[PDB]
Formats: sequence, structure tokens, C-alpha cells
Amino acid sequence: KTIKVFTTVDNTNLHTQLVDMSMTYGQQFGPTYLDGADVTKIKPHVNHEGKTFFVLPSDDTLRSEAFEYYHTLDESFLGRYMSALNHTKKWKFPQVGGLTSIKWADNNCYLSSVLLALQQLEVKFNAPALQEAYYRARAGDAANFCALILAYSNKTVGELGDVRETMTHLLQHANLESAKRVLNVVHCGQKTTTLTGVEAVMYMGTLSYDNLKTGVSIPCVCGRDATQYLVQQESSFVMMSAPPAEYKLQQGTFLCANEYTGNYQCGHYTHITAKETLYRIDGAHLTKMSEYKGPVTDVFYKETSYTT
Amino acid sequence: KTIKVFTTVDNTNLHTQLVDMSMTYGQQFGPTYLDGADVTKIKPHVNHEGKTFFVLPSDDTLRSEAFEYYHTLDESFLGRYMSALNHTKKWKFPQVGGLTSIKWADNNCYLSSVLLALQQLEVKFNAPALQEAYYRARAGDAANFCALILAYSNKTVGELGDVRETMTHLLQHANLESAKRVLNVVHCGQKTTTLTGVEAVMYMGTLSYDNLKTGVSIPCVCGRDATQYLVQQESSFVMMSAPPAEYKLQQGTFLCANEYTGNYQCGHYTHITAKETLYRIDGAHLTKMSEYKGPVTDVFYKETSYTT
Ligand SMILES: *[C@H](CC(=O)Nc1cccnc1)C(=O)NNC(=O)CCc1ccccc1C(=O)N[C@H](C)Cc1cccc2ccccc12
Ligand SMILES: *[C@H](CC(=O)Nc1cccnc1)C(=O)NNC(=O)CCc1ccccc1C(=O)N[C@H](C)Cc1cccc2ccccc12
Repeated sequence: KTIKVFTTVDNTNLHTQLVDMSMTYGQQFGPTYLDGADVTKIKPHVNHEGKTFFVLPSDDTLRSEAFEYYHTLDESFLGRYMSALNHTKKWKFPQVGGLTSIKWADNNCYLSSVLLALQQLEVKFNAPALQEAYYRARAGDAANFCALILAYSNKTVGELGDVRETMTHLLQHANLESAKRVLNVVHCGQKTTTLTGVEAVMYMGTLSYDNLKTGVSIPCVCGRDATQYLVQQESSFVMMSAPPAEYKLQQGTFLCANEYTGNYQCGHYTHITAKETLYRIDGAHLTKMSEYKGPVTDVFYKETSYTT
Repeated sequence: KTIKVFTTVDNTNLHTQLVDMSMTYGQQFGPTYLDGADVTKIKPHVNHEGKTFFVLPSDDTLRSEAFEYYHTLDESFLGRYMSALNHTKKWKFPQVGGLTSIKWADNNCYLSSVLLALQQLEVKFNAPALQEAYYRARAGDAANFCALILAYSNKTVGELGDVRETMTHLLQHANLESAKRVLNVVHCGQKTTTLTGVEAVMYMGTLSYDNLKTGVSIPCVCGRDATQYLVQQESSFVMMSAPPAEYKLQQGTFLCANEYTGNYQCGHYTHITAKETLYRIDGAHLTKMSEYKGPVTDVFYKETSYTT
């Protein structure tokens, strides 16, 4: 009933242990975490041999730093953070196109594009732990960042993610009230709305800021075809996201964008950024072009302020 | 290739005609309408024997009154209005509980409750044609009203309707800008919105004004559980509509309500109104109780104004 397993508590040294398939990991080790999860209540699985679990021998006052350093009220948070940081360190982050991409491993797509896109944005987080990493990530010590990206998103190493939904969780912890967007929709009746923070910088429906500024079609109204348009946006960038579609990107049209090529929950994120000429990144790789044409789910535009 | 069919152009006199199954109704009669529809492009169906079609021998300047009298830019509108008014007259509207219900015929449910509920509301339409009928409907000459209710909703005699979706089309033509509602939703980010007219008096989500005023749970936020609540409502009544659910009605709690007992698009609307004691109407019928307990999709509350 034994499987060989590596146990680190410091992520510096490792230890080799044996574990009973008959007992919960907690019974034998205490609180235990593997690849971003909380296996502390789980019996051992035979696929788990040859893996490195992060064990955290419990503590009642580590919550000093917890809500402080990490801005979370999850007892599990650090156990998930660290057991991912083990793996995350094993990835290779090379600086490419000036930014810092992630050699594909354990399904990095979303994390690459998320990280490829969070350099280029004017954003400062309200949890110190992110600040450090972001800047370790710009220089190249990004393993701390992807680990927190996982833990904030509640994701596991190797679990596919949607780039859009991931940032929702990172943007909850950043400079929010500083930002403002206003929109009005109109047939019979009419409706104007203002959103603060993350709400204000994220849109689901079109990839074109211009259309949002021009015209964009919305339901109920009374029947089915109102128009909604942007009235005011007070924020440093904008994210425009739609179900993946074919789209046109030109230099200076857009900050950056990322290209999803697959089915609903099975696809491939590829990040494009606009510099000298368009620069497309896929893991370590890169293609640079003066035209694009592909399938995009997300486009990025820098912006100062706009009033209608 | 002949079926016997009755042709009125004045809805006073009838004529008996024969029609070729080989030709479109227009080829033989001109523009032709049956039971609220525009059969003028359709070949005859053999079920159509023994029916009374409304024929409108075309006209280019009847649009004088059209957008005027009826507030529509449908050439078909009057042809649909009148061919329904034929049938609608054949129904029996008895005044019950003080209001005026509709003896069940051709699936009246929604029209009964809609009509049972549009007496009790403080609303004045912006098309004269409705004004007349509404008041013919309060006295009992309601056939003109249900006919327009059909034509405004684009429904046919005998086609089941959702009470909620029907009023959307009648409320497009009523006192709108006079009314105002404001709502704010809040996790990370926050969002406040104002709606004008019909938008402002109709809600989909709960049956309880009180909850809307108390608390009501809404998605995205960042994750999935914001709270939205009512800030200001400036209007004469309120409609609260939800997918049909079990609900509690007490006298003086609510203006009126209607009870849907069936599957999604196959069910039964039953209207309840609060007077001396609760008064439930089903076609001509009526039960009056001091308690209720049933399945409701729509509840009505009179209101003057409210500020948070
Ligand atoms: C990595 C994929 C990968 O590893 N590719 C390989 C590289 C090298 C070698 N082999 C393979 C990855 O992270 N993929 N992410 C992923 O699948 C996430 C999809 C997902 C997950 C959760 C929620 C939503 C989604 C999602 O649908 N995302 C796409 C971009 C949005 C989308 C797609 C299709 C239809 C649709 C409709 C409406 C809204 C979005 C939408
Ligand atoms: C009449 C039914 C009838 O004739 N009953 C009889 C009387 C005497 C003798 N025999 C029979 C009628 O008009 N029924 N209306 C109807 O079926 C309309 C349903 C409908 C139609 C179009 C769009 C929506 C709907 C609808 O679903 N309405 C219900 C009230 C809302 C509902 C119901 C179930 C689930 C659900 C979920 C979400 C939102 C609404 C919702």
C-alpha cells in the first residue's frame, strides 16, 4: 500500500517519503498540497508517485501575513500557492519580444498570454505579494507570479484556463476605483449605467473599441435590438473580449491581442503584440508580421479618457 | 379545388366565396387576412373551410390613420387587427370581480390575465386606438382591445402567449418617460444603472418588491454573487416577474398577481386580485380566499415613489 513521494516544506530541500493508500494525507503528514490543490483530506492516488507535494505543518497565526500579504481569507491559499510554486519554478520563462513568455508546459496558453499581456498594461496591485512577482516576472523570476495566478484563480497546474476569466480574479486585487466607464443603451425605454473598477474596463460582446464607441447591438430593449454605446471611459487601458472570431489587427490600431484556436473548452491561446510591426508570441516562439488575420477572443487598447 | 369561405370587408355583412387551392389568396381577392395573420401570399389550406377571412382591398393612403391612429408602421397591421376583431367579437367578456374577464376560448389565458391586470393599473396609452378599447373593455366592449393586443404583440387567435412578453408590446405605446427606476449592483467593482419607461417598471428575477428593496443576487460581479437592490423607483405601479414559483400572497400585500400552472410553453395563467379578500379569476370563474399559496410568475404592487 505504498507509493514513493517527495515532501518539501521549504521548497529548497526535498525529502523522500512513503504513504499509506489506506489513510488520508492529513493523517500521515498534516495539511498537504499537491500542484496547487488541497489534498490534505484525500487518500493517495497511485498516479501520484514520483511527485513533490508541499506540506504545511498547520498554524493558527500565519494568518498575520495571510489576509495581509496575500489579500485572501482562504486557509488553503498558501498551501495552494506554494505547491504550485514548486512546479512553476520548473518551467522556463524566456524574455521574448521584449516581454517574458513561458515555454509551453502543463498547458501554459492562458498563463503565457495573461503574462504576455500583463506587461503592457498600466496596473498596480493592492496586494504586495503580486507586486514583487510582477517585477520578478518582468526581469524573469516569474515562477512566483504564475503560482499566485493559479492560486488567485483557484486553478491547478495543468488545468486549462480561459484568459478572460483568469484576469477577473487578478483584477479584483488591483487599482479599481480609480477607473470609470459609462454606457447607455436605448426601441422603447432607454437605459444608462455606470460601472466601477474591473466592471468598467472589461466588456463581453465585441473586439472593437471603435464599435463600442460607434454602435453595438443589445437585447430586451422592448423587443430584441437596442443599441448600446460608450459614453465615458476613465481608465488606463481597455479589454475587449468576444467569443473567438476572425478579426483584423493593424500596427498602432491596438495595444495587444490573443488568438484562440480550438473548441469551447479545448483550444490554443496565442498572444500578439504591436510594436515596430506586429509581434506574435506562442510560448517561446515568435512570428512578426505587418498584417494579421486570425481568430481572436481578446483585444487590448491603451486609453487615457474619453467623453461622448 | 374549392373550399367554401366567408369574406367580410366591413365586419358587418358576410359574403360566401369559393377559392382555388392552386392560387395565392392575393391573386383572387387581393390582400387577405385570417385570424390576425397575413394570408395574402399563401395558398388555401383545406382546414380553412367554414372560416371568415377579413379582406382589405389595398390602399396607399390609409396610412394617414395608420401611423396616426394605430402608431405602427406595418402595412399589415390593420389587416391583422380587423381579422382578429372578427373572432374577438365572437368571444364573451363578462365583468367579474368588478373587472371584466374573458370566457375561455381559443386559449385566452394570457389575454384574460393581461386584461384582468390592465384594469387596476395607472396607465394611459399614446395611441388613441388603445384608449377607446381600454374603456370599451372596462364597460365590456373588449373585442377591440384583445384584437389590438394580438396585433401589437404579432399574435394570432388561438396562439398561446406569455403574459409578461405580451405587455412589453403594449407598454411600448404608453406613458413611459414619466417613469424612472434606479438600481445598483455591487464583490469587486460596483455598478449602478438607470432605466427609463417600460425598462423601469418591469423586472425579471423575483416576485417580491420587498426583496428587490432588501437584497437580490446577481452574477458576474467579478465571480458570481453580487447584490443588486432598488435605489429609486418613480412610477405608478410595479411588475415583478419570475419563472413560475410557489409564492405567498396576503390581502393588502400586493395589487394583483397571475398564476401559471404548466410546462414552459404549455401552461395555464390564472389571475388573482386583492380587494375585500383575495379574488382569483379563471376565465368567467372566481374563487375568493383570505389565503393563497400557489405557483406565480407575476405580482403587482401599486407605488407612488421610493428613495433609498
Ligand atoms: C492550453 C492548450 C494547449 O496546451 N495547446 C497545446 C500546446 C502545445 C502542445 N499541445 C497543445 C490552454 O490553456 N487552453 N485553454 C483552454 O482550453 C480554456 C478554455 C476555457 C476554459 C474555461 C472557460 C472557458 C474557456 C473558453 O472557452 N475560452 C475561449 C477562449 C473562449 C471561447 C471559446 C469558444 C467558444 C466561446 C463562446 C463564448 C465565449 C467564449 C468562447
Ligand atoms: C392558455 C392555456 C389554456 O388554454 N389552458 C386551458 C384552459 C381551458 C381548457 N383547456 C386548456 C395560454 O394562453 N397559455 N399560455 C402559454 O402557454 C404561454 C407560455 C409561453 C409562451 C411564449 C413564451 C414564454 C412562455 C412561458 O413560458 N410562460 C410562463 C409563464 C413563464 C415560464 C414558464 C415555465 C418556465 C419558465 C422559465 C423561465 C421564464 C418563464 C418561464
